[PDB]
Amino acid sequence: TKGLVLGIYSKEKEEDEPQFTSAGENFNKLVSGKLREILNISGPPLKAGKTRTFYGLHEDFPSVVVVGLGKKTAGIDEQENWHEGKENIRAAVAAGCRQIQDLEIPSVEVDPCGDAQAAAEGAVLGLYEYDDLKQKRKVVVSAKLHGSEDQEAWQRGVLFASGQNLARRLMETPANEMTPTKFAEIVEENLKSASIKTDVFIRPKSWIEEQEMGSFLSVAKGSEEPPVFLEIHYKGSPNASEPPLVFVGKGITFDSGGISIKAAANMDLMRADMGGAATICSAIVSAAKLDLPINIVGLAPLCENMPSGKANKPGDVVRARNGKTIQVDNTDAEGRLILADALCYAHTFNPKVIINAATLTGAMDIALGSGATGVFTNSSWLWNKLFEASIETGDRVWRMPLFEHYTRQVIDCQLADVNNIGKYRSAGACTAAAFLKEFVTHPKWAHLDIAGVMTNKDEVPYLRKGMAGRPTRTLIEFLFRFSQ
Amino acid sequence: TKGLVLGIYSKEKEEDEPQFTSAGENFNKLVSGKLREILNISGPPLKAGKTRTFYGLHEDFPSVVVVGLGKKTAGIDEQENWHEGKENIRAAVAAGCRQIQDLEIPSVEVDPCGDAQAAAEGAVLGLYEYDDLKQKRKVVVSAKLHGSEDQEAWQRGVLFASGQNLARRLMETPANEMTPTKFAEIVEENLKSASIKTDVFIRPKSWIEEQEMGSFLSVAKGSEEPPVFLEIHYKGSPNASEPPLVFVGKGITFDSGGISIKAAANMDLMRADMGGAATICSAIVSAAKLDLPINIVGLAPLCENMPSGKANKPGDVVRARNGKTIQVDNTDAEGRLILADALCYAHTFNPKVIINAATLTGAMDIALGSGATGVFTNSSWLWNKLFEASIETGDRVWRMPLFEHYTRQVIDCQLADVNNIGKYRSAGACTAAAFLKEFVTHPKWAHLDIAGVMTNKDEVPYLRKGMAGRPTRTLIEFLFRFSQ
Ligand SMILES: CC(C)C[C@H](N)C(=O)O
Ligand SMILES: CC(C)C[C@H](N)C(=O)O
Ligand SMILES: [Zn+2]
Ligand SMILES: [Zn+2]
Ligand SMILES: [Zn+2]
Ligand SMILES: [Zn+2]
Ligand SMILES: [Zn+2]
Ligand SMILES: [Zn+2]
Repeated sequence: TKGLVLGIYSKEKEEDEPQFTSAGENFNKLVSGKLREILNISGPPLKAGKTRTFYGLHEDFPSVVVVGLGKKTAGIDEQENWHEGKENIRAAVAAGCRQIQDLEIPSVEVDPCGDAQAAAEGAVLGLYEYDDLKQKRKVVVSAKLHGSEDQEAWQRGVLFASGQNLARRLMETPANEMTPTKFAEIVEENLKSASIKTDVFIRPKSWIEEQEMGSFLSVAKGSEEPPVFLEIHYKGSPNASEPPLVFVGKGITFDSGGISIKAAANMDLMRADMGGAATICSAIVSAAKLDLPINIVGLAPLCENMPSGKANKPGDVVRARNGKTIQVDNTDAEGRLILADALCYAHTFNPKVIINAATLTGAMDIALGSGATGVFTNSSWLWNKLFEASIETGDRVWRMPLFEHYTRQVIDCQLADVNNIGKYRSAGACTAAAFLKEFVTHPKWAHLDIAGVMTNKDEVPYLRKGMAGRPTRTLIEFLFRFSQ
Repeated sequence: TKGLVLGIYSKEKEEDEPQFTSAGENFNKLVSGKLREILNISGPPLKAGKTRTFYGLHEDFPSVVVVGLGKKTAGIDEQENWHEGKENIRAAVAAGCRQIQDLEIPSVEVDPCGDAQAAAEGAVLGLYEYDDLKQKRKVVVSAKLHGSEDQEAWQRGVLFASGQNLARRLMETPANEMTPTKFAEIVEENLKSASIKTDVFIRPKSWIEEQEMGSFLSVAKGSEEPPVFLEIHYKGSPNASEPPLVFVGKGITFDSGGISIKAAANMDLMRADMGGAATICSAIVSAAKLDLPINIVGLAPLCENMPSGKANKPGDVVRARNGKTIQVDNTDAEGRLILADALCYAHTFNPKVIINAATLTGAMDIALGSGATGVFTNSSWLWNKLFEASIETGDRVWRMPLFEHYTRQVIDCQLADVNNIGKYRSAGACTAAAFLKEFVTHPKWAHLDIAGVMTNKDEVPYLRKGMAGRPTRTLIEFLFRFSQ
């Protein structure tokens, strides 16, 4: 019928037994001490992230899963740059919820564990799974807050997690289904359901050609799938003339590499080469659901990178919207090409800040893996705001260098103004970022390379195996704090 | 006979002509305005790093090379994390000196350019070249300060640069000449010439075996070249009982990869796989020449990594000095093996701080290239001291993450306590650093991965093509500031 997830902390030295949360101690009382008695009989105490299931304790809750929360007073961890307490909660709740799902129970009530937003994030992120195309599926579990106190915190958590889950769905979906047009239509419907203060323009190829986006066009032409330039507006500020914050996302729905073709091994993961677009767009949908009082513009060039009789050829020279020429030495370095045009266009909105996200380089994954998103920025103020936000969400960011040293390696070019791959193979993520800087004149610009946090195997406990949707929540948190 | 290098700044808006330095304006006066007149006739003004040669202006200086210094008031660059003025000076002076050398002039007098230490660094770093083994060599140039004002600043610069040049020589020298024993003997003689307050112990294999350094021994055994553990003491503090700062360096004189053999292409560069040892040792020699009032200990395990009938075999399990077991899954991840033992030993000196340097991973080069040295540390205080020092020297450092997320990938091990390569190929430099942390219990430890700054092609203007010796000067500066 209905399941229940309860938390218990690790025992502190001067305590006689590990302490339950408020909901845990109360439940124990409701069942006349039966919960504590059975936990004692079952064996060793529960450590952070571990779970244990007890049956028949109450007629309304035939299955009760107790989860280990770790140390009660865990706050900000200086070594890890995150709030440890929140991370323990998200992981423990996800584990509890999955045990309830394995038991095939359709609904679960969750202990707020001293921080309802984090508990909600663990349940919602933890239970997610993309199974639309399978006949064999797990039971759909409805998770709700146990109790009626602090409902707003719980709901804030569901909102944040739902935002990241949308990014995951968009990324996980096979490319033949998640085409440039389909992605745009899904985002449009999600933003419009979130708020009536929105405008969406799924700009077609003719518009792209009118905007002189020759760099973006050179990439798209190799494929038979039509390209689109997604532009979204969220008018949340009281003053309509208030300059917007602009977000830009790389939307390659599928990257085969083009003529500079990729190796077969694990190339299926390239259906998520639109993760940049998925994360910034989901962040705008959430900000819109939250009705944040700020104006926001989202831009996402979308297309496929395929080999054919009309594809980009190594050595070809293309002209960006701003007139700069680019020598396309490697057709698989296509993200920086489409972003050159999107970033130029971003300046037309005379924005307050410009933030782009992209699953850009294999070098970023080699650099930091899934530990943190790499952030390249010309503004320490901006770096600090993103960093602070990440400490709260736990979806970490780490700063990478924007030095002229790297710019030199991309402007040293045989045929044009700038080369799309550096002279050397060293510092791939840094030279890619340097390339993007040639298309930015704004004082507050940040580039997020999310190639390393594209997927999850088991690094983040509360995310099942698959596309991660990172760092959506950090983006939402940043916008939230910015609006205040 | 004698050459002269003079600097000129870029013209500021309200100036009528670009301004010479004090020495430049004075020289012009000595030759009755002849220098300004010829510079005007020659054409365009000189920009940062550019040079122009003028002949017969003075009987004592038949060749005068004027160098562009860029903007006079260039101070700390917030984008680049360095003092721009100093960088302009080092590069301009190096260029001037090389033009004098191409002219085959044996001696040059150098303009202090408003910062004699930086001018000296440019001349000394700029003229260096390892040519001991060649019949064809360039003329040996003696560079001296032009004038007698601020001689201490000039000499400080020669000292710092000479320290980095020694590291370059040690790294550049072919491995058949730069063996573990030879390296130790060269370092010993350099430290002893620098100060009488020193003790050096070139510990032999029997000592290594007594110290139970099974991890370090497993690497060395594959080669016929005897291993040595270099231990150096600099007793500069007034109080002999004052706890020392300990430096540790990876000293692989040649890395073939062992049974997990490297590819042939550019493997010759592996003669510099002892760069970690070269930099920390040269830094201690310089600190000793400077008679810094601090106690310092330097530790450097040295050996070759070769394939043979007795070499490390993939899957073998070895025991570190501290008793932890290590599964050697890849024999080419040998630096972390030798460092495990050296870091354990470092704790026996009950140090104030522990700093190790190593040309450790190819992943670090992929991460940041030669832009900056990667620093992994459990102390933000320590990170800040190294960072501040680097701003002054221009030999930059950039912080990398020490997260438990990476530790998990090395302790997940089939046969032993820790695995010498991670479960995944992502974040190579971070997992290597995590591996090292398992052998450190100190509160102030910093790991410097210098694999990306091992060589110079043309990135650093004042260093000719070859082994760079980075980041020696940043290490010296750190020690200098620490002693004050
Ligand atoms: C590893 C990937 C993120 C590579 C990236 N798709 C590049 O455009 O090919
Ligand atoms: C690129 C190199 C620094 C690799 C390093 N010598 C490892 O032990 O093989
Ligand atoms: Zn997809
Ligand atoms: Zn690509
Ligand atoms: Zn791509
Ligand atoms: Zn050498
Ligand atoms: Zn190796
Ligand atoms: Zn090595």
